[PDB]
Amino acid sequence: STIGKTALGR
Amino acid sequence: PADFVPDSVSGMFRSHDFSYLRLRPDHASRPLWISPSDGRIILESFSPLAEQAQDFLVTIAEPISRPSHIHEYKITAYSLYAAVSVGLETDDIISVLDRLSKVPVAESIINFIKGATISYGKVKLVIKHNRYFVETTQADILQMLLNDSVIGVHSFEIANESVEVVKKRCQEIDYPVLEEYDFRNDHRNPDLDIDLKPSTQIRPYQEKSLSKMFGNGRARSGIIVLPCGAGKTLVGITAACTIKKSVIVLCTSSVSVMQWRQQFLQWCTLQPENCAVFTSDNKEMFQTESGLVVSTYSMVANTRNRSHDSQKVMDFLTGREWGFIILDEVHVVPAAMFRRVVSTIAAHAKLGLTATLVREDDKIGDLNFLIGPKLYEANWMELSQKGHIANVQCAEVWCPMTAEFYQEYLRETARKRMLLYIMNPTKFQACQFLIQYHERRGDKIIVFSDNVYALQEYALKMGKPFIYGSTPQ
Amino acid sequence: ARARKGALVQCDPSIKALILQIDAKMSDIVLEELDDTHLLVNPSKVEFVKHELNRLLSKNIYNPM
Amino acid sequence: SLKHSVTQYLEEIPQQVQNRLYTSPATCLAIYRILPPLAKFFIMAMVFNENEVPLLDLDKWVNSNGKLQFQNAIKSMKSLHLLIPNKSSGTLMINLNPTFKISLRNALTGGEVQNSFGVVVEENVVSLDLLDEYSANKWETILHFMVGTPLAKIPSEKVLNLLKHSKLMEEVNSTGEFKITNEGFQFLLQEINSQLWTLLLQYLKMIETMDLVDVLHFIFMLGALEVGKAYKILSETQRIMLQDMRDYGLVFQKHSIFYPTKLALMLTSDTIPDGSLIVETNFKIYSYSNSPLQIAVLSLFVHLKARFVNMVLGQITRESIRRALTNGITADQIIAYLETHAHPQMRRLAEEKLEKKLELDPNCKEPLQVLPPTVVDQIRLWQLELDRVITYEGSLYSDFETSQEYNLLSKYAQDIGVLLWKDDKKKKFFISKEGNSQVLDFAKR
Ligand SMILES: Nc1ncnc2c1ncn2[C@@H]1O[C@H](COP(=O)(O)OP(=O)(O)O)[C@@H](O)[C@H]1O
Repeated sequence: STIGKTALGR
Repeated sequence: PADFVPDSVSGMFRSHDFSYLRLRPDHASRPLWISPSDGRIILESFSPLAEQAQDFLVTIAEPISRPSHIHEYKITAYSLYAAVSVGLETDDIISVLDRLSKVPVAESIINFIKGATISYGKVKLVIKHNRYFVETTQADILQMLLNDSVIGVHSFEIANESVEVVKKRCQEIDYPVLEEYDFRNDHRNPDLDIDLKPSTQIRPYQEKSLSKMFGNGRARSGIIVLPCGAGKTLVGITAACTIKKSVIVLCTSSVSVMQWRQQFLQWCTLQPENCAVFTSDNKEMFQTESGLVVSTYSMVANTRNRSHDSQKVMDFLTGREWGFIILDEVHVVPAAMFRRVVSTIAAHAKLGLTATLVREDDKIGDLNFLIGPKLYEANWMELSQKGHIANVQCAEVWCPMTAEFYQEYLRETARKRMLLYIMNPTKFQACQFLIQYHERRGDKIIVFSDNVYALQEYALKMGKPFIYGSTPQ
Repeated sequence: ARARKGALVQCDPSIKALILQIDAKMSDIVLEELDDTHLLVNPSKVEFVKHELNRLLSKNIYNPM
Repeated sequence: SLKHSVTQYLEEIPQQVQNRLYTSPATCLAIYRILPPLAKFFIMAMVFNENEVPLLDLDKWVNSNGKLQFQNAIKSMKSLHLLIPNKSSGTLMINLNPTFKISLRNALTGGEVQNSFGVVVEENVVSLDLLDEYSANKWETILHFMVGTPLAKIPSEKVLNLLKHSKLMEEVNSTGEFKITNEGFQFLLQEINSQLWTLLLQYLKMIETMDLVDVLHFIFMLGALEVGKAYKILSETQRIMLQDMRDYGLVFQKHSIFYPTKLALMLTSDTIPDGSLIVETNFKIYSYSNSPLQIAVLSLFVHLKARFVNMVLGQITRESIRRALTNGITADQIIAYLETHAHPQMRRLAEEKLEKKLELDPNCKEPLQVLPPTVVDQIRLWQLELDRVITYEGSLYSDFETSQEYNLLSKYAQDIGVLLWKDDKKKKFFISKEGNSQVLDFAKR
């Protein structure tokens, strides 16, 4: 469960 | 509810507390819980008699939610109307419910069941020489039906177009109509000699649905709901092959019609000469006495503009008295005018096949008097764990909109923000990364996009093809 | 050497843009803009902007029944 | 956590008070059981010999493997001043407290006890019909008032005052209502033994000027007593203390003789399931529980829709989850409640899921998740939604004459940990309101 990861993007 | 002290937490449950009743000594065995107010049924799927109750509950009560452990059904007027038709009475239902219910059935529930379970089986709609006759085996029914404002062994004619009105009036009135077709004793309609070849196989749930449909031995009319890809084409082919009568299939596409016909021939022994496809390209019909006509709702519901060949086809369809109609994706029949085809087209039996029996508007309930009640439904997770269908790891990706586009999102009107939040760069970047990763994983990927402009932009950006309405066959 | 009492609001560009729109309609909301993630706002309007922002965001969230 | 909490409170007490606390064998018998097994072994070895043994001899008993346990045992024993270390003749001799020694000797050998354990009236009552019902009802009333469900017979002002003055059950007169907190939910999550110990400890801390030693005499003697028998009535403070303890559902009075109840024995030591529930992927909860306490606590984070005699059915919604979070309840605590009250069906299906996971890839031992990960993700995401907006109180510093001064002030703020944001290009920074005064003083200096 990847909730605490930084949001995806460039 | 007499001399029952409420609990301190009874206030939190507004007329929903069900502690006023006591539990039977055999609760450890009885798996059923019944709601005396909302009609919801809680089924224990991990206790004895769970299998014995899983089908009876499906028959008498519609499913609300069926997660892994605890199943949730619901009893409604339409569900009881569907159940009362197939040799089921309040006495038997109550006997089984009491034998399987941890709690006794309340008088309110008994009254609700009794009110609706005793108003069926007094009218039959028959067809003779392209004429619709509302035949009733009893005469005393006339003194009320003929005296009612709407209506008007004895048989009287009725307008074909007025079927959609008379059926709804029958739903409103005590007696609803049932469409039973005794194909065994039906000799006027020419027979079609097609049978399922040995290569055919029927899955256990398909066999169960067919048993629920043909238990009494007389073919009824109604709707079948199976998950997409469950084998609805094979179900329809089996129904046609066992009925052995002239049949017309309505499908909402041309590629769908092509594969419909291809599977039809592959699965059964239908001779090519007896098969006809009615589409925009070719409109020829079988010259044999009996055959199948596979067309689309667009080709059956249009009344203003018709070609010369299509006009001859429509005249053929209207003149001949069909024996069976198969409606693929029936959720569109209650539309403004698609419902007109049910009344205009003449047929002794109507079957609908659809993976979903819901639609945005309230016309979904009109299906009851348009084509009949629902017959069978199948769970998804059950088949997934039994290996009949695949398992899916459904995921929702949250793509944060960048500030440059969000600032315009704030000011832009409703119509423009739709394209704005659909064409954000983060989605493009995520799509590219996922495409590369899954291509390295060797997966076959489909990318859906309703918006044609967005589809074209993505396709031109990624060098991959796009398909939409303008694409030729 | 000058001190100014106020409330520091730390957020992301999207929330900052929403706050900018709210301030543009009501200048008194944001006392000053510190950076693309920080805004100085009036202490009295904090309790009101929190509730009003919740109301505004309720539209983007689908709450059945 | 039971023994740890009791030991921590007993450790915080002064040595002068502990020496007087060890006077009665009843208190000693209760304190002795709380120590670690190695400490208990050493205490039993030392009690029966009237001599001094060097610490090295005690060290010899412990094997190399339990050398770590030896350190914890000796540290815990020395913290309570139970063992008095006397150094003479170049050896660190170890001796036991004389009062503790004499109390243990009297208790074990049936010596003079001064009726510390009380007497017997030989007039027994029906425990199941009266004691059990009385204590169950009273504990249910207090827990119901804690969870906030309406209840007719509200608890007495004594326990209500204790609740308010403690961190438990935060209350405000301006709001005019009482609400549960994070510690309240943790208290409700704790077992019956710890639930009683928490309230008793809060009472112990609350009481001022009733002797501290006397309160422990009464509590430990109550733990000593056995349910289902009479006990004639004691200290003057202990009389009013007994009346107060009657308000917690521990001791029953006719209206001359007091009777301990099941909770009295529960205080000393410990001792399908009710409370087990099923959570579906549709955010539905079906708890096979028949108890107003469980129903009320479930209502904190469940939007209840109906109930039956055998079970309670509800639906998880953003409103209920936000209510629970606003009360200060953590998603970790919620999932802990659900996990420890998971149904056997859910546990078996999760065990099969873990077995399938390990069979597919036994190299990695994945964690055992009883309930679907989607519910956990949704709850944590709602917590993140509540935490989306972040605000601080303070002041902004700008218009710095020199970059050196700007850097000096910002670096000082960072060193004292009151810096929240800075920008060198603009020569600006923000500091917390707490550190505003310190930063201003440093700027002046
Ligand atoms: N009993 C069955 N035996 C073999 N294949 C089956 C069976 N039931 C379904 N299928 C397969 O499932 C797929 C989908 O069938 P189709 O009739 O197109 O489903 P639907 O119309 O419900 O989407 C086809 O590949 C079909 O051969």
